[PDB]
Amino acid sequence: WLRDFLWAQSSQVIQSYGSALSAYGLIFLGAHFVWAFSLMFLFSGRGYWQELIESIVWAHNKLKVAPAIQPRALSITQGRAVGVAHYLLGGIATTWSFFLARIIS
Amino acid sequence: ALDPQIVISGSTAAFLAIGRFVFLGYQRRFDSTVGPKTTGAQKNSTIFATNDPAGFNIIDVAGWGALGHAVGFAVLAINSLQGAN
Amino acid sequence: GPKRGSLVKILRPESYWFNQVGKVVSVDQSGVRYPVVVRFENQNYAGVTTNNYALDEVVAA
Amino acid sequence: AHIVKIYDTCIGCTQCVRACPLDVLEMVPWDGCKASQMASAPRTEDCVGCKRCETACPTDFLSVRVYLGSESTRSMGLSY
Amino acid sequence: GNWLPGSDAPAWLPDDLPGNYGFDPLSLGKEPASLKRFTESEVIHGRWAMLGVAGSLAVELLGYGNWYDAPLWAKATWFGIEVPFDLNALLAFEFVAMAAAEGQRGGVVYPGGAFDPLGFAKDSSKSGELKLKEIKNGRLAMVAFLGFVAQHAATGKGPIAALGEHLANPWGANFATNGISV
Amino acid sequence: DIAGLTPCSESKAYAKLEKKELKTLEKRLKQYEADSAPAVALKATMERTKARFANYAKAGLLCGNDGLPHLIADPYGHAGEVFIPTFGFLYVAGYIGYVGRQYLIAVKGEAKPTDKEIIIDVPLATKLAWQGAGWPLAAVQELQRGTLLE
Amino acid sequence: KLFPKFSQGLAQDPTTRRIWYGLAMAHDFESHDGMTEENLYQKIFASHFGQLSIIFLWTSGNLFHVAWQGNFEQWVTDPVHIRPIAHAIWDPHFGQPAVEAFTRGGASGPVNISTSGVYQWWYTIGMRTNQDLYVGSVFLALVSAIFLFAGWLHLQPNFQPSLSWFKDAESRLNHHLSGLFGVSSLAWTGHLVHVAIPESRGQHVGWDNFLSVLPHPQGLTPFFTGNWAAYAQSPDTASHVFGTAQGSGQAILTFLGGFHPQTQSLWLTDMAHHHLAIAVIFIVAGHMYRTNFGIGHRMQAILEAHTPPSGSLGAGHKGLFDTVNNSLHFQLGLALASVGTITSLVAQHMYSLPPYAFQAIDFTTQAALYTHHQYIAGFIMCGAFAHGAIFFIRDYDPEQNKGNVLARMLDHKEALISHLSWVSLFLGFHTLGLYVHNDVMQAFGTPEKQILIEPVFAQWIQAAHGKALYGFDFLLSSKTSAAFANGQSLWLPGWLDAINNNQNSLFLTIGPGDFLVHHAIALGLHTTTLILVKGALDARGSKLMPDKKDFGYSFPCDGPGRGGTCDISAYDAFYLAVFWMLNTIGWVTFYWHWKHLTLWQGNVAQFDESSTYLMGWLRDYLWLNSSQLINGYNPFGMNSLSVWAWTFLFGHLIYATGFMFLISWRGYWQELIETLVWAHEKTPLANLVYWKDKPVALSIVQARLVGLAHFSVGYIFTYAAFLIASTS
Ligand SMILES: CC1=C(/C=C/C(C)=C/C=C/C(C)=C\C=C/C=C(C)/C=C/C=C(C)/C=C/C2=C(C)CCCC2(C)C)C(C)(C)CCC1
Ligand SMILES: CC1=C(/C=C/C(C)=C/C=C/C(C)=C\C=C\C=C(C)\C=C\C=C(C)\C=C\C2=C(C)CCCC2(C)C)C(C)(C)CCC1
Ligand SMILES: CC1=C(/C=C/C(C)=C\C=C\C(C)=C/C=C\C=C(C)/C=C/C=C(C)/C=C/C2=C(C)CCCC2(C)C)C(C)(C)CCC1
Ligand SMILES: CC1=C(/C=C/C(C)=C\C=C\C(C)=C\C=C\C=C(C)\C=C/C=C(C)/C=C/C2=C(C)CCCC2(C)C)C(C)(C)CCC1
Ligand code: SF4
Ligand code: SF4
Ligand code: SF4
Repeated sequence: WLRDFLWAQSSQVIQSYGSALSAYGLIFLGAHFVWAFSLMFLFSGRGYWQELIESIVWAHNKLKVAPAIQPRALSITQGRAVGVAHYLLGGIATTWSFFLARIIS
Repeated sequence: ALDPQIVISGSTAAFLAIGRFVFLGYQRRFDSTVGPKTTGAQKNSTIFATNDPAGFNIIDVAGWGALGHAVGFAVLAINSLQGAN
Repeated sequence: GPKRGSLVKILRPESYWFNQVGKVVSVDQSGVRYPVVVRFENQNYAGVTTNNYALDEVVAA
Repeated sequence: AHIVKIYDTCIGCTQCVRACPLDVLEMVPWDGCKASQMASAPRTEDCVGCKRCETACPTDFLSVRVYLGSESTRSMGLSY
Repeated sequence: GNWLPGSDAPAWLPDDLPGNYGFDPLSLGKEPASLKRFTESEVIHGRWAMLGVAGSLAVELLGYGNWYDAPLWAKATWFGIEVPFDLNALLAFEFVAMAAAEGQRGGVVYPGGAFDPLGFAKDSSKSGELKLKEIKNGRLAMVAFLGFVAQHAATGKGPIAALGEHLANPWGANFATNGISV
Repeated sequence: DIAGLTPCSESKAYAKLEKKELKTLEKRLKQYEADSAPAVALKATMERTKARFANYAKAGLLCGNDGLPHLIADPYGHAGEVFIPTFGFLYVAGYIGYVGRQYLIAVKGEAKPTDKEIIIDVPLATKLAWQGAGWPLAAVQELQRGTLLE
Repeated sequence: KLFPKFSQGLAQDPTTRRIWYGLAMAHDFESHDGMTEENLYQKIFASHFGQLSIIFLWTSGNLFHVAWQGNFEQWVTDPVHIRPIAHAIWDPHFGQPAVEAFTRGGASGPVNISTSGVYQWWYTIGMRTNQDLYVGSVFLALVSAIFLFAGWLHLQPNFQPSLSWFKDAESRLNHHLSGLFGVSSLAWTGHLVHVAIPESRGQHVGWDNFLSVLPHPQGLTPFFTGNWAAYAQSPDTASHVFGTAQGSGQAILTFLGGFHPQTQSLWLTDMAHHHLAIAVIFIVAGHMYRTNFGIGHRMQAILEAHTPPSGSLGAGHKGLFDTVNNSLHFQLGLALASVGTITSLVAQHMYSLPPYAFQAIDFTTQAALYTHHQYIAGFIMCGAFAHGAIFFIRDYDPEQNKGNVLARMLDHKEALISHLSWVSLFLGFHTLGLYVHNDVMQAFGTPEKQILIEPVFAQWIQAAHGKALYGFDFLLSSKTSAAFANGQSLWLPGWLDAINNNQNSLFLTIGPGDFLVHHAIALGLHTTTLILVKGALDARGSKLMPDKKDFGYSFPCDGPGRGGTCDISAYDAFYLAVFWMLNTIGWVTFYWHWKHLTLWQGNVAQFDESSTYLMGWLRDYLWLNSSQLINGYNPFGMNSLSVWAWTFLFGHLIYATGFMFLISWRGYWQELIETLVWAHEKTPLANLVYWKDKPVALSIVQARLVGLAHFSVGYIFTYAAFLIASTS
């Protein structure tokens, strides 16, 4: 699978640049980005984020640019939802750019 | 080349006579302010015990000549090289 | 204690409103320790707009 | 077992007793507060450390604290 | 007379100091401990660089010497005459000489005794009037010596030769033909 | 020239990058008539693509051994590459930021400010929008005055 | 009463957790039962010995198998065209053609190729036969036994040192600076002069005859005379062949610069003079703190004196003597920080200035090493920043440090954290923005529209160093500069010759592809430091949790209430920080690998042109150089790259388990177990077996570690397989 399917077939997507199919290369990379991006949410917890936000809020208040709507880290549940959502979207979109550029070319 | 017997004896004497008669009112007075301790409270007072006017122990000798020889060997050593600017 | 509705700075370091402003609702005239009941515009993490403080943990400014 | 303490900032609103799933806390008379009552933790050997008590406290900062400590069969929620 | 008309002189410079025209914007002498130090070092920089200038003018002033081209010989050469050696010998007998005499400053401005034989410092009412003149000939020299180093790095030239180049072509040869500003 | 790299106006590789791209589009354009729709696009792109190369050669950027224009980011041959644009940003970003500052503060004193972060007072914002044109002159004067910091 | 012997609390745990923690709690002395400062220091000391004994045994093991199973002697005779043997393999699992496959070199069975550079190390130092390796193996084994001995020795009440002794910092500093640094480098220099240099000149000097052999013709006459220049009279010729008489000189101490042209490594004469020179500075400097003689400095007095006027640094460093001498974690933080920097220091200087003969000709070895020390440096750094906050929690005395640099540090910590945040967001946005911009232009067939910034600043530095490519003419480039004229007749001819040979690694050529990646690395640095610093400074208290210091360094959370408090502890901060370690040094090692791979391959234009966009990394780095790797086996047949490809997939599989433990958490698994524990107890026959230790789900903190561990191992192993298999 690693070689005869993944490696060999990804050929047309990886060189899709300069063509009609280049959007699939862009989406190929973008979907990896967004997939990996999900891992930040999935692997972490809002305790860190809320303290981060404490420091940033300091910085805002120092310059009289603090919002009335008190900036809060996502809930644990929302962290999970954002995580799974970006994980799926990334994964699926990558397979999507893969097949279509592959089979069209 | 300069001779190796005059400069080592000269530079050693040039830093021992400097230490003997100048740097003592500078050295002995942050020697008494400095008091080595660690979170509350043996110094060999036999090696420091000296029948001297101002009190010159065996360490002061091996410390003030160390300048003199770090001078002496630095002088002689670079006289060997032909470093032209 | 402070006069009712007066703007008061908090000086209890472990508070969510530390060095922040609040308004006095009523200072209980009794032998209670934290008589100065303060209410704020902005909530804390625990969904609470109000707390009790001692006379040395307020300063009317 | 876990350690549970009540500090003097307690108002005695009783939410922390009423919230507990394992009956660790109780209300006692006191002389400090407007409600004339304070919270207490005499049964910490049955304490699980699930921190509902803390989540229930209105005081700033919380006037109940649960310090997760040495763990025993009860504190680990075991039925087996 | 303070350094910038209008401006108020800070709290820390008493004008009973010699040459206080109220210049410490960066407020480096705010602390009096750190001030007493700088009042001292000012005067010394003042004193050296006054000789420093006087010296490296006199070199090329009457003879075909130059202060930039003086160390060339690393046989030394005073006033056209030969010399008593080399490098190591000067270093040693300059180290000890300086190290001893500067070592024995257990810091003073006007130590007198030895250093005023002819006896000017004396008569309180004029003693200050010299100390102004001291520090102002002090500063004017410290500026000039920087002026001697600045012009050297731009050109080759050399103080009295640069002065002579400027007198020939003043409009032409000045400080906008080098690079401090392009 | 600077870092030894050639100027795009002269360099061979850059002028051979012209050729390759153009001669990719002229291998396509064969497969269509001259009157047709896509032929007007594959001519117009070429015209634009050939114009583009010409307009960096006239701009005078430094092109390397690669054939691609590299940029210069310090001092004055190549000011306009970064040094001018740079100010462009700090202005428009400073514009956005200071408008946003003047909005949040202008709301702050009005019982419930949180409503104005959502149901935004548009005719407040659109007045602050224009006011935020002269922002560095205000931003400086506010740093002076000493109302800028808590 | 049961193991954990050192913890009543854990020992009374009825479950499998007791076990896990027991393993996890083992080295944390301060947390054990009935512990004192004395037992702490003493156990730490003994543990240090224990470590040393494992190190010496390990090193001896390597030498042992190179001597016993390797082709050390075939290498010395022909270093260019022999693959250095690490070890033999006896695998009963191998198939017929596997045994044929792995028989490389002159081996009589299956063997593995060393990629440690221990060959070139040894060989350059003087090691010539298997005999030498055996004798060294015995020696160091003896040192291992000696160290073990020593550990148990100062355990007895007669030999137990007092806490006062441990707190004598001045003495340890003096001795380490003068002896451990000074004397041992002097003695090495002794080894280089007496053994390495003669060995390079083709005169084999051993234990039996060194004393009888003159390293210099008029030896020890210059030394006492002060005619030191005689030691640099005639260096090795430019046509000298390493390990042979041909072209060899007689000089023992030089400042030549550049490389030994055939080997392409630094001159052992330069190395000798280097070690000797530093040795002197160390020896003189190691007489600086006061002990039992009256002469020397006070640390306390130096630190307390350094408080600037007008309180711009508050109370300065007052009180830091005590809070450092008391705090062990502080010392480990400073140590790990410095050690991590110097580990990367080593890595970055060794590649560009290789010191070993016929290294750098060994691609695989070089790549393996440079990846090695950068990852080691990363972990070490995270660890430094991990005993950072342990200080902040357990050790800090707020009263005793009042208004110092440290307390003032805590004071404005929101500024520090928020400005790190700025610096990381800036880089993250712009660098990614310029790459993805670069990709889109590449995609639409207009690479001329790329934003390629030339690294003018580094190109300037390289120019100041004397590379002439860029034509700035500064310092060591310009022939009319004092800097040039001073040392032109010293070492600059060897230097300038080496910097401008672009087939070597010394100050490689730099273009816009270099520009982007360094800012990617900067993103790496600043963000990881953001996590670590934030974790350190908020270890004590925050607005969400003001009493955090009461709990300590690792805790799961503080409940779901008032928003939710997952990953709140400084522990978890360091955990989060490891992922950036991994990612950042991942970027740095890639950067490294490729920019060399394209140099060795003979087409640097591949790198300069594809490194400007990320597909370029994907296609031209990853997709291209795994071709041979993934082929190690196919349905048709097999070749020698079996192990790497096996291990490649091994690493990936480890990497994805990690995701399992990181993403899915306890409540699911416990209830899973909850049904399983019913299932067992009403299964007949199996009924007759019951567990002693109640089966329970791994903790949160356990899950946290176990994920991280799998992730890191998978990371390292996967890369290692890739790096080696591709470079080889
Ligand atoms: C009594 C008297 C006298 C005399 C005296 C004397 C005679 C003295 C001497 C002294 C001396 C005579 C001393 C010496 C010396 C010292 C020292 C202290 C030394 C040191 C050294 C060193 C430190 C070294 C170093 C080194 C090394 C080792 C290695 C390499 C090189 C070098 C150099 C780095 C008189 C008459 C005058 C007067 C009266 C009294
Ligand atoms: C020129 C140039 C350069 C350089 C630069 C630099 C070097 C810089 C630095 C800088 C710095 C060193 C800075 C600092 C700063 C500081 C601070 C302190 C700040 C502040 C800020 C603020 C305060 C703001 C405010 C505001 C406004 C105004 C508006 C909007 C809103 C807000 C509120 C945000 C380069 C080469 C790159 C490129 C070319 C050009
Ligand atoms: C091994 C050997 C060798 C060689 C050697 C070398 C190369 C070196 C050595 C070295 C050494 C062995 C030593 C060095 C040095 C030492 C010292 C020891 C120094 C010191 C100094 C000091 C102690 C001073 C002090 C002071 C004082 C007291 C006062 C004031 C301040 C001061 C800081 C000046 C030879 C070949 C001959 C022979 C064989 C063996
Ligand atoms: C790293 C290495 C190793 C190891 C090493 C070691 C660990 C060593 C040690 C150690 C050693 C191998 C040492 C030696 C030493 C020697 C000596 C030390 C000698 C001496 C002699 C003499 C005769 C001298 C004398 C004297 C004099 C004359 C004067 C002054 C005093 C004295 C006593 C010094 C091996 C190869 C395995 C592997 C590879 C690498
Ligand atoms: S909740 Fe906090 S306040 Fe209400 S009772 Fe329990 S402790 Fe007293
Ligand atoms: S923790 Fe859960 S159980 Fe232990 S007391 Fe507070 S509430 Fe009752
Ligand atoms: S960690 Fe698991 S338990 Fe502790 S809070 Fe976050 S979620 Fe609730």
